Amino acid sequence: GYDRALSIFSPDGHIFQVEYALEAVKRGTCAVGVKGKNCVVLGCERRSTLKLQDTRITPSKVSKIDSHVVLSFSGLNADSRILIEKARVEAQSHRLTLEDPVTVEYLTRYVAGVQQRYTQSGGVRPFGVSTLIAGFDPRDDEPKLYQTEPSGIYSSWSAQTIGRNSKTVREFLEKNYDRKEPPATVEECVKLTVRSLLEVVQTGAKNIEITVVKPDSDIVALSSEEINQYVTQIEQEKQE
Amino acid sequence: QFNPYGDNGGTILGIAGEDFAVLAGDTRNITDYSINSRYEPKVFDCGDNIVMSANGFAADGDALVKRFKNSVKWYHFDHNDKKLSINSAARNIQHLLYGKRFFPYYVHTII
Amino acid sequence: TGYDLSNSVFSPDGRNFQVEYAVKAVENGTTSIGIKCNDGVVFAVEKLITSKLLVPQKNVKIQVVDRHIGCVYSGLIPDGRHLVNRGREEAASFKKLYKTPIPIPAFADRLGQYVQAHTLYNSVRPFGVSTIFGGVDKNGAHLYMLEPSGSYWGYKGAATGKGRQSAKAELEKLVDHHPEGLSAREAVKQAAKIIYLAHEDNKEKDFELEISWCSLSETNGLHKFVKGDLLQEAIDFAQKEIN
Amino acid sequence: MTDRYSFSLTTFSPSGKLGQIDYALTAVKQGVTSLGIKATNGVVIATEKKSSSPLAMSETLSKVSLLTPDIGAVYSGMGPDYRVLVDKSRKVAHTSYKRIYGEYPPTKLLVSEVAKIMQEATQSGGVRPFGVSLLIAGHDEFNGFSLYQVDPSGSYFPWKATAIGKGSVAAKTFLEKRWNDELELEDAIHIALLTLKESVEGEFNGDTIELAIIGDENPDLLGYTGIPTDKGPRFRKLTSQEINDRLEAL
Amino acid sequence: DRGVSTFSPEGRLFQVEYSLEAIKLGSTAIGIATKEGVVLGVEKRATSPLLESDSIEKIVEIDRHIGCAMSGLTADARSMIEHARTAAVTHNLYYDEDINVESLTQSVCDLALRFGELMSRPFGVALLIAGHDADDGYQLFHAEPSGTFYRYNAKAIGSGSEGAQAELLNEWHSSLTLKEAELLVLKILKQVMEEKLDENNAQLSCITKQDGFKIYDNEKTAELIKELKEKEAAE
Amino acid sequence: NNYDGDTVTFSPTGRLFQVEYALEAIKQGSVTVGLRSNTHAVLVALKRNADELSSYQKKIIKCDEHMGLSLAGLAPDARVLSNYLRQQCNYSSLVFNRKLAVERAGHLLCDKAQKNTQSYGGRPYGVGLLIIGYDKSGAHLLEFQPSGNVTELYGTAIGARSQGAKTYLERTLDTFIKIDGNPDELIKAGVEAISQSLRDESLTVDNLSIAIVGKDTPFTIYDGEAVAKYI
Amino acid sequence: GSRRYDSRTTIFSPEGRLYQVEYALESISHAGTAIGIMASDGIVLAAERKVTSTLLEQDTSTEKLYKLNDKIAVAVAGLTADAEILINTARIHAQNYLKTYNEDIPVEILVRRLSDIKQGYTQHGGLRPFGVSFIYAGYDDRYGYQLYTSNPSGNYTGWKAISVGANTSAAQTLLQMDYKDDMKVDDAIELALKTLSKTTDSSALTYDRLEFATIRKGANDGEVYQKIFKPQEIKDILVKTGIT
Amino acid sequence: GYDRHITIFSPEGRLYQVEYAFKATNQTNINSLAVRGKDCTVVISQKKVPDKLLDPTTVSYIFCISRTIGMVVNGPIPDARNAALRAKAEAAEFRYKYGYDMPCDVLAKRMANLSQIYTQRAYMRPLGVILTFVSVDEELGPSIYKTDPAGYYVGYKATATGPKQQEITTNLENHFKKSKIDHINEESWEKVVEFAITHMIDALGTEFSKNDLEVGVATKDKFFTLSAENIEERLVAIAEQ
Amino acid sequence: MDIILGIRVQDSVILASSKAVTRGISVLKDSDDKTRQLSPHTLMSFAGEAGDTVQFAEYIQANIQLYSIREDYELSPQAVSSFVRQELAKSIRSRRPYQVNVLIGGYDKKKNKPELYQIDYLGTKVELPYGAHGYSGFYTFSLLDHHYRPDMTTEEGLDLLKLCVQELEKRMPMDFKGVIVKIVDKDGIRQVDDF
Ligand SMILES: [Cl-]
Repeated sequence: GYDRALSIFSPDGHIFQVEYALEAVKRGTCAVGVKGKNCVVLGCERRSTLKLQDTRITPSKVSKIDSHVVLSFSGLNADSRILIEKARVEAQSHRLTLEDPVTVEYLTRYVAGVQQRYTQSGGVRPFGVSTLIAGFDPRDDEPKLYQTEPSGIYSSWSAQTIGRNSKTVREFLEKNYDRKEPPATVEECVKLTVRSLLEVVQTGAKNIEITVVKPDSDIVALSSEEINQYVTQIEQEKQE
Repeated sequence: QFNPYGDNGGTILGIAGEDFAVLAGDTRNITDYSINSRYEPKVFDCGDNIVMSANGFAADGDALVKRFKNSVKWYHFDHNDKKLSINSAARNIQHLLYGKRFFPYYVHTII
Repeated sequence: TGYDLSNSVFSPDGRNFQVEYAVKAVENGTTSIGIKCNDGVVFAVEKLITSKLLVPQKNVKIQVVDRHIGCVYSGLIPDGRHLVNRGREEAASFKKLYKTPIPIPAFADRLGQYVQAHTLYNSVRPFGVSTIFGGVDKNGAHLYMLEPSGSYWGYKGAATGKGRQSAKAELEKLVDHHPEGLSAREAVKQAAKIIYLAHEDNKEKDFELEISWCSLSETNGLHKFVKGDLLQEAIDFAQKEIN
Repeated sequence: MTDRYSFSLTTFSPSGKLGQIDYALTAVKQGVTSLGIKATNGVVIATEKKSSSPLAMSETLSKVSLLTPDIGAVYSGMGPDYRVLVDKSRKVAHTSYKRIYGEYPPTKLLVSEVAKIMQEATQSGGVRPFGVSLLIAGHDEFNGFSLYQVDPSGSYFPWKATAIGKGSVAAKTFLEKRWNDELELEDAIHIALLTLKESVEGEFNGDTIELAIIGDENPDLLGYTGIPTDKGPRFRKLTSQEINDRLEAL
Repeated sequence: DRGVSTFSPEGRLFQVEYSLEAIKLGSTAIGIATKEGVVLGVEKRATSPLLESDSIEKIVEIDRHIGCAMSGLTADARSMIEHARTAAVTHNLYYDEDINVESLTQSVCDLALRFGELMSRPFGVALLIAGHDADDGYQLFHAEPSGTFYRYNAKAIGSGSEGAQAELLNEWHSSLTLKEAELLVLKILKQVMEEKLDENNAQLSCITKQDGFKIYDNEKTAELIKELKEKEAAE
Repeated sequence: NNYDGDTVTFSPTGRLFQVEYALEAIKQGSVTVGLRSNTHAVLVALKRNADELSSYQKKIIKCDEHMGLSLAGLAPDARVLSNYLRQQCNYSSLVFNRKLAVERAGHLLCDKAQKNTQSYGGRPYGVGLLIIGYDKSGAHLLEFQPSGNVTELYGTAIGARSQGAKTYLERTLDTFIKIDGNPDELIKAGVEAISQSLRDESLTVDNLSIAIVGKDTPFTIYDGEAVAKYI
Repeated sequence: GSRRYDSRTTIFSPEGRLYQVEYALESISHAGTAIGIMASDGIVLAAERKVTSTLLEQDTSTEKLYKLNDKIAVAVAGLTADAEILINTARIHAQNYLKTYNEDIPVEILVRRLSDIKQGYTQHGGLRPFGVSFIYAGYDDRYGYQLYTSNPSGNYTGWKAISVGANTSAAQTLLQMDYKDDMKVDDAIELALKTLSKTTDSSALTYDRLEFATIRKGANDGEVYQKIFKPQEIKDILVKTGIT
Repeated sequence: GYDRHITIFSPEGRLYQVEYAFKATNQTNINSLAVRGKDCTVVISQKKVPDKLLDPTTVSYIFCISRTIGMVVNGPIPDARNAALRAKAEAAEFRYKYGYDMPCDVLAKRMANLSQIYTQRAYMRPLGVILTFVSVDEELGPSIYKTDPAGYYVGYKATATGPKQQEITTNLENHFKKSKIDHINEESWEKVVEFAITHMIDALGTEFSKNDLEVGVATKDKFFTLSAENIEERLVAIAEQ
Repeated sequence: MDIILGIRVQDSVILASSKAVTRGISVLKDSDDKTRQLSPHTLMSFAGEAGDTVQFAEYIQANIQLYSIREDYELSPQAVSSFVRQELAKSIRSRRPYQVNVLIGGYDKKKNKPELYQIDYLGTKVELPYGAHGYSGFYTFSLLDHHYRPDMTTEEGLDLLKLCVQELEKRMPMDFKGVIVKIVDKDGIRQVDDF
């Protein structure tokens, strides 16, 4: 078998293949995650260079791992499918052996472990993908939002963004998001998520995707018209 | 058909005192109605102030004792010449025996 | 260019430079010889005394294969040991299947093919030793010498190492002056002399002499080391000739 | 030891070229000219027996090879590569078809299997592509007569007539003028000999030319009688004498 | 290019030396051993204020009597911790006893050099393994990706290591109490850290014979930080 | 230069640079001394520390009741090789009821180190070893190099500044060989030998490490206040 | 050793691109143009054969359009030999699904499987990727008529109308201009041929330089028919649309 | 320029490692020749023993592959012996599997296919040898089949290999142009050996002693090599006419 | 385990499964649910050798749930039954086969039809209006042959099921401790708590 060490250290103590995998994430479309008091919202960018697309059948950016957990990403699209599949398998495997669905932290730890394994295995390159994993633990009303990256490190976030122009939207969230009092309702949380994407997206038409996840496996994806109403309200308030 | 087990007879006895312990065993070794030896040692000093005997099928008995003595040696190498306590030795012997659960050492062991 | 960086690569000449570089390691090593006699063979080697702290007669260089074959080599000592280990496996499987001890020509090819195999791939390095070996079999006495390339021939006399030219010259004289042949006990004496004469190329450090022999009459066709009085007799003969 | 070349030796260059395949095609270009022509009632394949030495017996070296009783092959490029491909082609016709369906494969499917083998040498670890282009002529019940070309990439195309190797550019032009859809087998053989004479320098006769046909069934070449449904091989290699007879009426 | 297990002309493994450079870029971790216990402390170093700092796990339990702090590429440490936990529990299964801290450390270090062309590269993380056993008492070990481990009375690893180690040189003595050691870790962490030290961006832990390995709460650490400020202002 | 990328490549002068670079790692290592008489064999090792807070790296490893070694270079490689010796000594005992000969133990180490110098992918061992032991042919001392070369000696030293101790032993050859039935005097000669390799630093209680094996003396290691007698 | 000669096909550039994938896409950009157009009552697949000869046997030839099962077909752009390896794998995958669930494989599932295979060659194994781009035209009872594309990166996307191979930039602009949602198959046939006729590098578009196919519900009652056009049938539709 | 180190195509469509293996063939500086009689096939080769210390009996480039098949090699001895051992194994296996003696041309093809694999697979190098197989086949009669590092092979009426092959080749070509037959019209093999040696002397322009030559002869149901004394008798007969 | 029954009526599928778990001479439990929900509109009951039954049922459950997440779509009962059959057909030629018989009751939302499949441990699938495994069918098939009419309501199906259970309770030697009854229809799966 092909055993070649592709991910290796350099004189300055860097693993370039892992760092170049982050550059692939930087190229990817923007993804954002914001958690409220009783909800989490995942926002995603759709680049409008691709028109004449069939939006019914085109792979959606936000993927369900289980009925209570979701995964969005920035980076290579093909790579993301492999992580999602492995995660979905592990989710069912956990239910089978532990007789309880995965916690969001556990599912994140697994996905992050897979990414890490690909940074010190022979004959493989790292995943060019960073993920945002969000949801609610079984029988728990506390919102969860985690991030992973090609190196394999993971951590929890009150709010976070990844992908192209993520530096700008992270700047926005850092001043607008208050820890002492987060978005109390679903509306407030979605509004803040759409606002943060409007700093980068360009047009607020079919370029913004929103997915709301609530406790007890209550996940729903917003339509074009529903999102367009948020876009209208934000700009009308801005004209002042 | 080949029978991989045999019976070498003999009998062993362990008694625990207040600040001492004894492990006794007869020195006779047999097959069927014949005597093989009138003096064949059966109780062994295994180091770390532990004595052991594995009575029944002598070939398995010798193999087990030999492997436990070996385990004591490697316990010293791997853990900075630490003394193997009697309780730790007992647990180690369980794993030696259960390791051959589906082709057992045909012996009754006492330490 | 770049043809010499990887093993098993033909240069535009048709040469394998890696094998030629392995020869340089052989040429760097101590002198070792082999002498074919009437009913057997004699092996001898130069052991450089690097320090007084070396225990005399302990660091043995000559190795036995089976009970009838002797092996000596010059160059990287560990590579020679690896080759002898293989030779011992080859001889064992031959005797296992065919009952009779391995003939010397048969044994020579077993080593030859194994050394040659280490010139076929870039994943392995060629052997850094030239091995002189031989013994007595059903067809009589045989002496061989095997190079890093896997090339080997039969020899009347053989020599390798740093003092090979000096040795080769001395061996050529014996072949000319003794066409009817040389005896086993004579060959031991001559072997001692040739090592002493070949020591002029390694004249900085003093050395220790080591000799072995297989002979149909003197050793019943078995490999044995030359020890005690017979060794001292050969040293005295060698010391007398240089003076 | 171990084969530690588990990586591809053929890779895409910045321009999108697969270098080793292009270089393999260059090796085919240097090779001796061979051609194939399809008629209404048969197919003909031909090439020059470029003898490396006059002491060498050119009869022992067969450039035109039987793959199945109804399928033949000829090449241009590296002869040794062709020889092993013919061995593998003959075997795969049995293992992947005849041992399953109890009958020989149709021309297009055998070509597909040969093509697969050549593709794998273009992508698998530690190997170079085959340095040959094949012309495979054959017949089967449901597809009739057919002629296929197979390149180092593994790509294959069906032809009415074509040529490969040294003087293929000129030979293909010559065939375009002469070919029509109403050719009989003898007419195709005649055209094949005319086309091949242009690319040959030295001697031009039955001993220096190798030519075979896919035509009518040959019950005389079967080797046994008693089974009506077995009527014999459609592949036949023309003899030295049979070639010379047609060179007189040339 | 070049082999992964290649020696330099100086007689060092290139990849091992390069992994040590990655560890120097990592966040600071400090360990101090005393007769009353061993203290472990780390710099969390959150990349952004939105990152929930309590999810940063750079101090980790291996067993009840053994703790561990890390520095460098912390993702690499997960398989090392898993191996350590398995080794500790497995030894208890085979021998009905706690495993020696040195033996546990040795087991972790055996993985280090299992790389070639096994894993494709060395670990890019250093570990401070602290614990207690009946034979050798309270112990602190430093486990590198070279496969080497040294025992220490006190040790600092990470970006501010050489500056912290010099400070530990003067401050450490054989009669240190546990409370004195806790404050000393906080003192040195505060000195080498970029951002200002508080309960949210720094974490403490200890291992005692009685209570075993414990990660300190943010409320408990906050008091020790407040206790430190007062005693420094006292003179 | 161009021929030091891997162990499978000879240089134009017939040198193996990766093996020579592995040999260099030994010279960087701390000094250790070996010597013997007819009755006993002694190892003396100068342990090295990282700093004042750190412990002193252990230099001596026990292989069997009658055999052990001291290391200089990459310590993990010494652990791998000593583990191999432990297994080989142990195989000889279990199968043949026979204590492994010190000479044969050296032959096994030679052949193990050799395979790593001829194959692609792997690397040479980066450590030198001094093996002492008492077998059926009396006391023995071996010197192992990761090139594969093993040498039986009366006395020797390896590591940094080892030339000083090696010269001393070369002068004292006739004296210390005669120290029979006297372990303390043989150790004294070993401690005096390693002292010739010291600069600036001197032998302290937690710095020095001594080991001995003999006729009626199992392989035992002395550290701490047990070696204060010899300072 | 062998490391010296390894091209390292599965690595990132400093910019974060996969070298071999990018170069494979460059290869495909020189391949014959293939177009897929999806309508309300069917799907059209059109493709241009590359510089043919008069002596090429067209009626028995197949280089562009392949049948995966009764409901799904593909148009190829790139190395034909590479494509056939993947096609045979896809045919087997469809049959495995049919054996397991006793239902025809949904189009997307088949597409995802092939796309995952391509992905694997970019992340591990040290082999070169497949220099192939597919247009998938298929039907199932869930989503109805569907058009997909996949490329050497292993990334796939859904389309109403799409082109692959040569001159896709020019081709996509023309399709984007004249395509409408309420379009029918007969109109889509005309659009496909008109687009090829303008983007082609040849002097004139003829029957012998084309492969054509449709997937229609235009079959006796509720069922789907695949029609791979014959040379004479391509000649007739070229006259009907008014190109020749 | 790594396309010259391993067996992959150069831009010219060439395999440089194969071409350089051909050059290794002449490293020994030995010339061989093979001819066919009526009932026999004869192969001769130059024998050169430069060192006086060498045992001349062991210096040989002719091999007895099977009872019926003989093989002479042009190239270095390690590769020659590698090829010989393999050919012996293949010939033995063939007899076991298929119940009859392996023909000369079939063995040649087999060894040629093995050589072809080394030109296609990267990890295996070509052998720097040219193998000339000789026998009296039970179907085809006297046979000469020769293999090279490219994996090429063909039957021969007669052949020559070595540094001065062209001089020997043309000499043989000119003889067969006169006689107008595919063999040496001679009853006994002794006279066929005499023909072979005579025409090598004429071509190379050198005289030979008994120790300068090496001879192999193939007859029906056996192949054998001549001793020094057998060759001496052959040289005497040539000189006396 | 012992008795599992199934009946397909006009607009639903009803599965009845015994509550007893007997190991040797003792009834260890009298409230055991011998079924698993594979998907919202598909239910599988099971009976066979101890351990194998649950292990197999949960393994199938996990696989169907995995498919549902991956495709965001529910498989048809026919598709699930074919998957289950193949697993058992694969199993029968294994080292140690799954010794499990199953009934699969599902409501096809596409065709708006209830469907009942009977599959034994060999992988023998049959679609039926009513089915049973083990010795149950020897009593119940004759009753169902008489009374069953295809156009029955769910309430009529339960009455016909009560008549089956009464016969089993009268004539079978083993005390199976009653049955748990579950209905599968367009609205999903629900349990009849009083029976
Ligand atoms: Cl073959």
